[PDB]
Amino acid sequence: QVQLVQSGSELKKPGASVRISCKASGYSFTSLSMNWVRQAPGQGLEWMGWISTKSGDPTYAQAFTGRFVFSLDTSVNTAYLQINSLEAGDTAVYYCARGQPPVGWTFDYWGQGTLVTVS
Amino acid sequence: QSALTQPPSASGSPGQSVTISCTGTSSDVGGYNYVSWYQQHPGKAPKLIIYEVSKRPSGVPDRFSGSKSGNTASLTVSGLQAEDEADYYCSSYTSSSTLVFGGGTKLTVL
Repeated sequence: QVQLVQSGSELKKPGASVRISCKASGYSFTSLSMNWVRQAPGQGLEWMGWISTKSGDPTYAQAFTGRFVFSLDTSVNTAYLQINSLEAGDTAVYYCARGQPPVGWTFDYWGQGTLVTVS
Repeated sequence: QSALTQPPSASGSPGQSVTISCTGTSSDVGGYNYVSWYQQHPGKAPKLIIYEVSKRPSGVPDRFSGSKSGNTASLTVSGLQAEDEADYYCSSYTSSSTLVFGGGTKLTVL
């Protein structure tokens, strides 16, 4: 069974950094893309970009260029999202979402989400 | 202000059918068949319900269906049940090799 397990809730001050993890089980982590989606409280889903688990190359959405870093540790089947220079507007739930084969523009499995609260 | 336009809310009584629309442009919804629908109970992860306009993942009942006409996709939920009450989001591939979401529709079951 396919599953994405994310790390716990975070509470940070403005200017700090935060690293969120998304551990994949139930398939070959390196066979499918990993995408990142933000949802500010009460708002809709926003696509942050994706990371190729084939090569490690990250591709950021226009709105998420600069302070956001997608990375991988394939040896523990884990994708990471780090947010730098945290600001109040970053308070949100962040999801990882697997790209459904063959082209990965459908997200068939989603992590449970990680709340980040910036005080 | 999202790229795809959805009605903010929709309502129905149990057993009825409700349709939620998702209007994009020829650059996304109309230009490709990679339109998806996700069901989100608030505070839980989105769940894939429809992909590639009309395909259902295994385990999703046949009450959920999807279609498209021009630049507008549609998700239909027939035989409405109380557990269908949730937020529904559409998404689409774009000609810029990105994915865009709709603003979401709150579906209430009376």
